[PDB]
Amino acid sequence: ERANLVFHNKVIDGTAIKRLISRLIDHFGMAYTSHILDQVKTLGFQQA
Amino acid sequence: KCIKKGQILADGAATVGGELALGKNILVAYMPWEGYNFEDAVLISECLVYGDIYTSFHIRKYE
Amino acid sequence: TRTLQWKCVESRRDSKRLYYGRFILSPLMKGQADTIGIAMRRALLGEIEGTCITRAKFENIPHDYSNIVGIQESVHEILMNLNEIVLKSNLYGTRNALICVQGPGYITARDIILPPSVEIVDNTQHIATLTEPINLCIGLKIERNRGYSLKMSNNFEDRSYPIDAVFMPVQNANHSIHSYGNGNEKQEILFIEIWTNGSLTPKEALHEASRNLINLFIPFLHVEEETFYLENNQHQVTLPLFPFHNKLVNLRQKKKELAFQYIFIDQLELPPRIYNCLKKSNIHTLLDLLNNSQEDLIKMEHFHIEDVKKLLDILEKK
Amino acid sequence: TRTLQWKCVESRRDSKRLYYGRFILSPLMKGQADTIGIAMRRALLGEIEGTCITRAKFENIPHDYSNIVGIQESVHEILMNLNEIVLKSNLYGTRNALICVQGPGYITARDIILPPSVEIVDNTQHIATLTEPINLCIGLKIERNRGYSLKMSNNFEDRSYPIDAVFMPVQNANHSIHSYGNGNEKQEILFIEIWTNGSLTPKEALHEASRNLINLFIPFLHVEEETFFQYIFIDQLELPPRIYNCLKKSNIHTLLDLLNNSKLLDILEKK
Amino acid sequence: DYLVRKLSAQELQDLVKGERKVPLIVDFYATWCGPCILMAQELEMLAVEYESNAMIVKVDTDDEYEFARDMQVRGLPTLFFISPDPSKDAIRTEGLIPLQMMRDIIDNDM
Repeated sequence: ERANLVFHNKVIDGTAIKRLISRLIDHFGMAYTSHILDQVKTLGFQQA
Repeated sequence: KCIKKGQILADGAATVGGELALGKNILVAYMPWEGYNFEDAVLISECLVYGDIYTSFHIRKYE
Repeated sequence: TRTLQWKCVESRRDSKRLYYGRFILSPLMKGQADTIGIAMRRALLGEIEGTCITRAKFENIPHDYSNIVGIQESVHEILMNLNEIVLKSNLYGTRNALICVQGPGYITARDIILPPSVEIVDNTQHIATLTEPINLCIGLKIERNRGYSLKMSNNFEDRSYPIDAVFMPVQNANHSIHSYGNGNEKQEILFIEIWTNGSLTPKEALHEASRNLINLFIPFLHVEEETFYLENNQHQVTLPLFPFHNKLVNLRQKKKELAFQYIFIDQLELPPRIYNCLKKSNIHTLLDLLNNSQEDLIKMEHFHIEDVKKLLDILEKK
Repeated sequence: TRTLQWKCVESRRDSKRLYYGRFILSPLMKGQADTIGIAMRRALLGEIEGTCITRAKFENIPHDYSNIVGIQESVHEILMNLNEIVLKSNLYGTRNALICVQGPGYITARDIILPPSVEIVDNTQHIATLTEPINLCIGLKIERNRGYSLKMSNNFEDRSYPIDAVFMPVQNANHSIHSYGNGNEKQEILFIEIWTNGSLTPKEALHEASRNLINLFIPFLHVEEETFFQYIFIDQLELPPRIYNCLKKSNIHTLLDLLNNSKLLDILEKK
Repeated sequence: DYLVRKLSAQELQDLVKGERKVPLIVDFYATWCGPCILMAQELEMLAVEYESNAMIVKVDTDDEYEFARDMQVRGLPTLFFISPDPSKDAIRTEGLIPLQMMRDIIDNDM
């Protein structure tokens, strides 16, 4: 099932990512966001 | 060799040629590497290990 | 004559234990130089075996940190000197060597009694200095291996003080990729420069890395594991046909008949259209054919309802 | 105790254009698994030959507009649909494919007239939708190149619309390393994970990547047939002022600078 | 002791023209042939297994090329099984045959 996210196109920063985590928790729950954080952590570390 | 009074004869530990030598000179890059240097973490190569670059002797006295 | 050529554009012998060689490989289609460059980079740095002293055995010293009368160097100085010498050998295994000499004088690498397998590279390397006529005999162990010796305690033997050997013979390697400027297929020029400790010339290291790389990707071209039959004990049969033959003779003696997993649809006298469709569906064995269902066969492209009927009676006769 | 053997542990086909395969290689000595995984990933992504449509000629259509009558899809969208066609082939060079069709109906990949050596992986792929009873002939250009290769020639400009086709038959590849210790027996296990678009099975891509890698390092084993005094300066040696100024103008201060560039020699050779 | 003994063509004629009490096994081998070296190892232990109950003889086809052609040796490795009784026919096996088949060829069927 396709997830109805929002295609962030401009930029993400400390405040932008913090809002996204807040919205992901309030929509998918902490179990989903805990996995999303790990994928985000790997993506951020890899591209850095 | 002729020696003047006050000149150096032998140098002890952490001293090379009459100068304080507490470390080593090594190639270093300032880049993030997959999080293994996150914050104050340091990523080193095996060259520092098998090369005995940072090998130190420690003597413990049991009395 | 070859369209893709390689050559040693520069070879240098800076010292007895520092050989430099630069090699060119041109012309390479775009993306090949990047693939070759990194694989050669990793193979040269960590996939080439070298041989060096692993442990030394003295006789009359209590420990590797004492002082020997008549020697200007401490025992720990001797071990570092031994750890620095360079040896060449194409054979594996642990081999013995001897430095049984007497002074006074300079003990160099030329004074080591080596087995025929190994050869000394730089005979002028200093080992020890003898100031008075003492008799010094040191037992050596020579081993060829990868990477570097484990820096952990292994001195449970007869006072053979271990030596932290570094087996890697390639001091450094580098590669550069330059555009050929062909403008028709984006060809590229690859340069490879290799630094070796003299145990093998850079040209030899270039070949050894290529051969070692091939031995790393050649297993994928072997047959897949558990393809041929085996007694599930040897796991390495020179002739893959024989272990299955040993099954048939035992099977014939016991008269138990071959299993369905070893009967292929080729032996079943199927119509050519039926055979081709089953092969297209990756159905090769009779057992695999039986595990399917009639509906699972109708869904195949060139398979009809009438065919599953004639297929069954062929199996019924068998 | 064991020998270096490989095996396919997972194999899924949950599409006609999406194949999955996981492969294990073991036992491997320390550091080898990373080298094999890195090189194999590079070979899989770009070194494997892929076949896809590169150019599309709209025969008998002089409209040259973004849309044509009888076809719902725009010309640009038709090219986009063509770019998604998955092909498998063994062709050498370039071939021509033709799509001449009837009036109303759906143009699919099954309707492509193919050169002898090429095949359609999924004939259900949609090309265009036909509404009005008008015939449509499309001149395709089938080519087989590697992923990493680049091509510059684009048939100049003869009403043939180029298709920016990506030549990857392996959609994705990844490798993982599992290390097992037995006190002192450090063996490594390499996992290769291959996704293909159906043009070749992941097992086949594993072999082609291995063969392409070997063909790269074969040339290094090729052999060819056989046929049968900075501390001395120009000031010290007595030189004519005319020659001295000329050398000094060219930054020839020592004798080494003189021999590196090529009755001057007669007077010099004696000293 | 007992092993595979190197014999030439004239060393094989009187063997087959004369008396044969135990079955005679002729190994047509060549030093350059890879499988023939494998074929030897099977014959090394086949001779041990059958000891004096059978005889193993190797013939080099590089030297006895004219003799191998007369024997119609179409390739290597080739084994000739000679019955001790001249009445029965011989058996020619081509290819790296397994050890088990050589057992039944010499104990029975010959």
